[PDB]
Amino acid sequence: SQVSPTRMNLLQRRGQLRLAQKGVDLLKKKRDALVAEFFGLVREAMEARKALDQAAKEAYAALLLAQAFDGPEVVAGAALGVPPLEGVEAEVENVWGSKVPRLKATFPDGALLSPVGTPAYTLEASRAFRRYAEALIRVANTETRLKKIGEEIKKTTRRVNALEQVV
Amino acid sequence: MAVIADPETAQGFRLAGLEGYGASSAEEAQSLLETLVERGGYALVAVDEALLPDPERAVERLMRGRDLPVLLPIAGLKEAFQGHDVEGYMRELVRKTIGF
Amino acid sequence: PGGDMSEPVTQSTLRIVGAFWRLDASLAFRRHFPAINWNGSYSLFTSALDPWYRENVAEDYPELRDAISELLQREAGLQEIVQLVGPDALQDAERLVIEVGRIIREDFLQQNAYHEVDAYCSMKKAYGIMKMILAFYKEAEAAIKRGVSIDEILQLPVLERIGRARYVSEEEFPAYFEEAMKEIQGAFKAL
Amino acid sequence: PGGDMSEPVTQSTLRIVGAFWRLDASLAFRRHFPAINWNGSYSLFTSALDPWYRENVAEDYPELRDAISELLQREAGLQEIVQLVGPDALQDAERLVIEVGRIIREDFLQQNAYHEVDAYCSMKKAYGIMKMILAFYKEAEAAIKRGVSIDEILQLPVLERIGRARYVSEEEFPAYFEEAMKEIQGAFKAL
Amino acid sequence: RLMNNGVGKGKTREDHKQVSDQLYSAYANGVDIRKLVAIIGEDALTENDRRYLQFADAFERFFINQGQQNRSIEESLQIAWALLSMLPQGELKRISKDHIGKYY
Repeated sequence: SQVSPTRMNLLQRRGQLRLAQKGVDLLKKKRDALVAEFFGLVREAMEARKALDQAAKEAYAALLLAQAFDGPEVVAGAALGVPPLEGVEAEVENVWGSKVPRLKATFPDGALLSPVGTPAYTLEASRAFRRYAEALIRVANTETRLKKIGEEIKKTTRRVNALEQVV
Repeated sequence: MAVIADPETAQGFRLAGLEGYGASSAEEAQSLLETLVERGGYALVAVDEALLPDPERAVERLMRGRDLPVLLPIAGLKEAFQGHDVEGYMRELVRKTIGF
Repeated sequence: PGGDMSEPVTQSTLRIVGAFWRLDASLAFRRHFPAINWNGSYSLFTSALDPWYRENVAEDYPELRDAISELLQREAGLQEIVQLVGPDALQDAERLVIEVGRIIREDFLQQNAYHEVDAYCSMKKAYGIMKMILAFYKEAEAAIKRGVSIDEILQLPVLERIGRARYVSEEEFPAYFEEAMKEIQGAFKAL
Repeated sequence: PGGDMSEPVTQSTLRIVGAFWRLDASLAFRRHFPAINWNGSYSLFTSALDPWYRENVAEDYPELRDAISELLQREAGLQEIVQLVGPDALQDAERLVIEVGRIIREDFLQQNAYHEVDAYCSMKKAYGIMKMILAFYKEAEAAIKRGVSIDEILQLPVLERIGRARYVSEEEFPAYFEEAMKEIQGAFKAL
Repeated sequence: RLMNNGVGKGKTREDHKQVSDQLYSAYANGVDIRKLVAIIGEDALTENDRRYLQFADAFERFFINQGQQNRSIEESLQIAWALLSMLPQGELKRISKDHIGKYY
């Protein structure tokens, strides 16, 4: 098109250059903290998956005793008495960078009414599946935050590269 | 509030809330996953690793910026879980945003 | 001859003068008059007049003037990061500083030479407006520390009160200012 | 006046001169004396001087020199992103390259000009030091290829043995060199 | 340029140049993390960064701002050491321990 007028804009261009360099060397210092948090989160993810595997093996073992001692009225109560419950929680805690929707999840567990002389092996199976649900909640809690902070890392790195290469 | 796995464990999930929809109707599970997110009234859909639940290209295509149930690979079965930790570690690391 | 302060007359007329009121072009395109650039100008007399101010206007008028200048020329630095990133990735105190700076810039440094009563503002009236702005900023800082949100802090109608507080005449100001001051002090601890 | 190699004086001196030695200040701030930036310097008297090297130093001197230059090039190209995730989350080959580059630029490329017996490194002495460093790199890659840890490599005593190489006199160096190569090749199989 | 030729034992004191180096480093650190804080928040900082921020602020408000005083060299060095005390040892990565001992 047309370069701006050709004097007293030189001082302004040098000022803009100084500001762009300050911006690059500030974005770098922000990405440093982003990584210093990402590593702790990828550390916690391992323990989360560990507990999930533990509860999985537990409930799978305690469930195959309902295989051998298969209970007709037991699995009928598994059909008769069962609340389909929606603990659909969308709690948001931290918004890193700009406004970033974080998704938390809590567990509203029912009561599971049962007669007076109720117990059997299916009760232990159901409690094992409840612990299984707790661990599943933990994992689905952590992985979202991890992917969010990763996307933040990638965004800031793209900004740094675009600036320092094009502008 | 949902799962996609073999029927013996699907009914196991059904045992205490959290309806399970067995994999005997979708081994690829794309159809059942799409139907479950269509009904949408769920908080998460833990998909078994029958073939792969990782390519959520079309899933996030149908969502396109939604606070919908969170896709989460759960497991394939229980016979060995020794290296699955570092498997998830490497895969979640290199294939997601942060390089290498 | 082009607006540039590098002409021989524009340079030789420095180094010999006292104040220097550099006018800016963009402020004059926005129809923001007067278009006095608040960071290229300067004054050299502002240190021998303080006895006269203390004698004839107020007692902490130098301190109020210092606070106003410091707030402006600290908000400038934050505005740099604003233009770099965007005025939403900032914290709450930072956005409060930006918004107080804008309230100052549009309610205390603007003056229309064609109004009926906003064409001759005296020293007591200017000092009154400065007092109101400083008190509002102080209480808003306290409330932001408490935890209330900046959107509510901005929707507080004392904003528009102390904004239009400049179209008053010079007779009812000693009472208008008292009423608005007490109203601010009340309404910013009500919530 | 500023330090930019684009003014007329420098633009002519370059393309009139041969070698060019880029003394830098950051390298001095990191205590790396002498401070000569190998990523910016360059020379043109290598090709037509090789024959003297073959006939008076040794027969593989060019290839040793080129291998060292490639080592440094790769160390820098890697250092490009090391500091991001810290020098611990890299595969063993990468950390080996980095440690070897540190050995190079901290015990061959650095000369305490105030010492008594370390101010004049002869050609044979420089050749010996390069030979030892490349031998250690070859044996460390031979170990890593089998699957030894990346912690015995760094805790060995041959590292210190070659670290005290340059501080030795110019009379005992042939014997020191023979013993050092024998000892490296020996002690790099037991672990 | 001619500073290192005018400070040292027999002229003013021993810790002069090292104190200057350390003050320079700490002030640069603080002046960077101030903008960092403005962008990120005091939520995601570390303790060392909090302490460097407070040091930088106190340096601007106590060491530069002096008015019409006549500070001798001993008084200036005392103020400098008092200001440097606000940091933990092991962060003073440029001073010698035989000096850190008698002062701080």
